[PDB]
Amino acid sequence: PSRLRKTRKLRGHVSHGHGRIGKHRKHPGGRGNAGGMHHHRINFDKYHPGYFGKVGMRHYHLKRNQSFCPTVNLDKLWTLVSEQTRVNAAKNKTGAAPIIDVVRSGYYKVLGKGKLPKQPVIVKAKFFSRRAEEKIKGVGGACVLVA
Amino acid sequence: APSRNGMILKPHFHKDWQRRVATWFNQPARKIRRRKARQARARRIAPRPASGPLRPIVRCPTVRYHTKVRAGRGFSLEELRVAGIHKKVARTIGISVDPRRRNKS
Amino acid sequence: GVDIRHNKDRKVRRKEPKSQDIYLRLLVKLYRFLARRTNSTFNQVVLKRLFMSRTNRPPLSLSRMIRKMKLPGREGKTAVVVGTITDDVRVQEVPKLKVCALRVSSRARSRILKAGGKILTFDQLALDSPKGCGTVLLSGPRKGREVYRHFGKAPGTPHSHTKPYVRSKGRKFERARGRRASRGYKN
Amino acid sequence: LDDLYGTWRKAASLKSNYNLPMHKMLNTDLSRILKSPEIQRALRAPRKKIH
RNA sequence: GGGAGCCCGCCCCCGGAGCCCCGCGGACGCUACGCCGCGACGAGUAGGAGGGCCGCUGCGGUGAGCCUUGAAGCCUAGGGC
RNA sequence: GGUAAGAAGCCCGGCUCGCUGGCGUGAGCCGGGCGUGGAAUGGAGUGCCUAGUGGGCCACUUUUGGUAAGCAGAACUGGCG
RNA sequence: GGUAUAGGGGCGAAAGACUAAUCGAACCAUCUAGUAGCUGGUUCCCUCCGAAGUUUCCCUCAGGAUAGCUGGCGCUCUCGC
RNA sequence: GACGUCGGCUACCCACCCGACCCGUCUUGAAACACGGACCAAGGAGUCUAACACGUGCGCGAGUCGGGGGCUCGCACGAAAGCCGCCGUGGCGCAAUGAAGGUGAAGGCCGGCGCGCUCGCCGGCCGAGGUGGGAUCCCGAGGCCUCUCCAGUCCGCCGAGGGCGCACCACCGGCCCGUCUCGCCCGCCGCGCCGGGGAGGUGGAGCACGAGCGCACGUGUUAGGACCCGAAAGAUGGUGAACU
RNA sequence: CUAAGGCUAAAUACCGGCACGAGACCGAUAGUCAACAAGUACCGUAAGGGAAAGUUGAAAAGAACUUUGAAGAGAGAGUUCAAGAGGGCGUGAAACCGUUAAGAGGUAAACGGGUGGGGUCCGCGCAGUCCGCCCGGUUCAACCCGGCGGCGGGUCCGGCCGUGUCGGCGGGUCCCCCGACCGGCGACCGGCCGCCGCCGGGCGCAUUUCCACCGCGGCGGUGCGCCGCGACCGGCUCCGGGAC
Ligand SMILES: [Mg+2]
Ligand SMILES: [Mg+2]
Ligand SMILES: [Mg+2]
Ligand SMILES: [Mg+2]
Ligand SMILES: [Mg+2]
Ligand SMILES: [Mg+2]
Ligand SMILES: [Mg+2]
Ligand SMILES: [Mg+2]
Ligand SMILES: [Mg+2]
Ligand SMILES: [Mg+2]
Ligand SMILES: [Mg+2]
Ligand SMILES: [Mg+2]
Ligand SMILES: [Mg+2]
Ligand SMILES: [Mg+2]
Ligand SMILES: [Mg+2]
Ligand SMILES: [Mg+2]
Ligand SMILES: [Mg+2]
Repeated sequence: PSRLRKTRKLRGHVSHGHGRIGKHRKHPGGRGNAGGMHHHRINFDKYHPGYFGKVGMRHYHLKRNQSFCPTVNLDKLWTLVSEQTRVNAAKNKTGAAPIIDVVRSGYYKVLGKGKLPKQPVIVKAKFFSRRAEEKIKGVGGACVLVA
Repeated sequence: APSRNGMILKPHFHKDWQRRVATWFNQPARKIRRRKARQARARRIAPRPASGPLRPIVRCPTVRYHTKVRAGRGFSLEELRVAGIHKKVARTIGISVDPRRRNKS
Repeated sequence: GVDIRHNKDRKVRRKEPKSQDIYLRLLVKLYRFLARRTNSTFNQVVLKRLFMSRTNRPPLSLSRMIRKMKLPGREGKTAVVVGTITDDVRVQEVPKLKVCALRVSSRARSRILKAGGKILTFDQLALDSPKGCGTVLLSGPRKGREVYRHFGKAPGTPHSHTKPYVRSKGRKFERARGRRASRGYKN
Repeated sequence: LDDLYGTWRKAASLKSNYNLPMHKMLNTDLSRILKSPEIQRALRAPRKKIH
């Protein structure tokens, strides 16, 4: 809504809010990102460190499908299964240890962040980390690798 | 000119982009025309399915997905031979057939 | 002629909510009466937090509220939140709590009611505890938003850990001259 | 109408995931709340003597 | 509640005590985005912010709106805010 | 022109040390006891965006070049802008 | 009178002369609303706050970036309770 | 005082006293012998798209979404609106760190097994550490009283003092990835130029019980014609020797 | 996978052409240059450049006829609601011009503050003494009978209604029956009580109610204009005394 904008309040003012000493010219400093090395160097060096220069190796034909590996933490692992499955745990006096498949929910890598409740689980994943496996073994479960 | 920590942006508007602006006011008319054509085609083949020929079961490459199952282009010749359907006859009964698909598994 | 600076005479604090919704206005009127009449400062704090904006009352997680209520002494007290109570999925055991909040998520509401707790609104709080006796006032993390990671000492400054405004993070977008000891210098 | 939107304790049953919005405040009548005995018992004596 | 005081009992309710306080109900005041009382202060270019029941055009609602017993527009040494 | 004029300060008891040491130091952790720390005036602290400006000039005082200048150039303060 | 030489080309007993009132590079249309750190202009009212011509860097000196001066939006607390 | 008399601040004309130089702009400095300006009417200059950042409002919320597509109408209102195993392909967020091969966020206490070796292995317990300041809440002696002395459960205000301590700030610890130094051990399908673990510094846009997503509004910076008007130029294609 | 051979509709694009529909778009200096005999008039040798310009009236009913003038032009008459619409004719502003009425005029005109004089009409008035309550000097309220409607209440008096728990598991979330407690929550009734209002009957006149007056008697806001006086307060400038 142009009604609520600033241009309506500037009617009658000569400079239109751009000063009368230094007028509003086309491009006093240049167009775009001009002058990153000269006359605009301080802004680039104090707000965008590492802008200039080249680092690392090139990868000509990079495909994101190969590097696709979603991760899930042990902090939220029972959320992938229904709540009644977790309710049917520490119960039945058998040690059921229901199987949790993370590839079904859309995860390949299992990370060890978070606290795992004291209940045996069967976790099947493409990859495992050392801490996650340690937590699962300490709780009383087992890690299963799936291709 | 930069001013106190803004993003470094590189808009791609240095060509004569206003010459080749594509509006989408045709979208509802396009949808209506597509629906009318779909209904007419369905009416033309009264008992045949409106979707078309049956599609095979296909698993996706690119390990990213690696698990989803979608519809294929057509059944391979080995599948037709096992099922006992001639490749030339199959297309006349509503079965999609393509000869490029291999059979590894 | 008196020499007094007028640059800091008008205080900027809010006097009324900027929202135009009418239920918040009714709650504001009720707590205006309660604060201007009752000597309790709890009503004053509730009024001021009702005047606040969306970012000034961040949502309170279920786990944080449970942990705060876990402290000794504050047993059997009503939780008072001027923000939104949000469900926490990485916690399993939820005790029974009495909570007062403007908004409660459907998951959080279901989990609280399942455990046997009570959920109340501020108009019910006024009827139950007009002076706010036996209540614990809580709030969400004010610095939880991602904007504060960009605030503070500027990037490219020695002993600064501020996230810069980058279009996309990657190998060849940053971390070069200005950040590499091999490329010019680093801070 | 109940089949279109549902109540607070039931789903819409015609919209896949939708429930009626919750009320920010239940006792909307401010006059009843203000003169309720519980509130009136915890109020100071007003000062309405104009000086 | 008991024991008593410089013979016992009452020592009562505002649908009426009639009021400078009435805890029994409460404006002439309550468009609570309203109303009311105290104090201090009042320069301004560049610039910033807020309020306009200031003005123009068109659209959705609303004035059982105005109008050939006279609309817009225009003129006025007329009456005002 | 810097500091000090107390609670973030003092007085005791006990633990820790891959540091330093003849015993000792030195630092860090816990428990306990003691409150107006010169005068006078102010309510303070903190976080985001942010326009305009980036030609100045004059005067008391100190002062550089120049014979001098309504000349050129500095310091403090106050003004015009 | 007819004919030939056409624009970085022609023609010139040579003046940078002539080439349709234009020639140290003709006219017409388009690219083209070419660019300008450079001039000029920039449209209603009231209220509140209110500047700088200074540091550093820039082929920087009629300009920018950056600190400084300004405004707005808040928040955290204390209280002539 | 009331049939040629009253009131009319503002506007019509005139007079008197004081004040009083023509506006806009560049400018340290304008009434300037600085520039534009005979007069009147109409038109006339900060817009739109896209990308960001912050603030604000709304809905949902560890989720959020409608891009595109499909099903309902023959379009008056409609090219709207409603719906979707499309409710999520996919984007954003929920995990970061290295150039990469890759790795990837919790510890503490208690008893035992090796020599508790600040090192390894077994069972149970507590589950985001601690210090200081911390709005609010909890306990609270006692006081203030009440027509007389005592007893006295109750409705109160103040309440010294003692605590649980939001959010946030400062500090001390802990964890994750890269790197440096000193080192002692663990496992196997293949005992190897195998893989894993420790302590002490350091580098990171990290973790340390979350806060984003979508829509709308405002401001600021840009790419675009980019507030409006203004060149000396350059290029492409054509027309002219009726003057000379 | 099998190149150096070939064919093929659909989902796609469409500022030209043919025929339609629509609009939060502009409304004759706008919108296409062109609302009209517009790529027309006109300009240049040519490539090319390129306008301005809508509106009488419902109906021409477009002013017969008489008169002055050579005529253009007038004076009468007539049409029309209106020519105070007369063929570039709807409405007809400003700059500018003529005339009429008023005022004024040797420091160019013009302007701000304060008065005065003269006009223009406005509002009174043939006094405007302004009212609105209380008090003094033709029927019904008071009180009963009947009817109608409404309000509030609790023994929850009875049922429905309705919130939380308990019981019958009787049909993770969604429903049925009785019983108990509690929030009996404005979610409804049927009776009871008290009250209010209306209608119809009584109630005939020390009560009751309309009109007009003599009281300016009590209260409130005011006076048509010009005024004057008294006392009290607040803030100032002075004067006359006495006493330390
Ligand atoms: Mg299909
Ligand atoms: Mg200036
Ligand atoms: Mg020469
Ligand atoms: Mg331009
Ligand atoms: Mg320059
Ligand atoms: Mg201010
Ligand atoms: Mg000021
Ligand atoms: Mg200049
Ligand atoms: Mg000059
Ligand atoms: Mg001037
Ligand atoms: Mg001139
Ligand atoms: Mg105009
Ligand atoms: Mg910005
Ligand atoms: Mg130009
Ligand atoms: Mg060139
Ligand atoms: Mg035109
Ligand atoms: Mg006319």
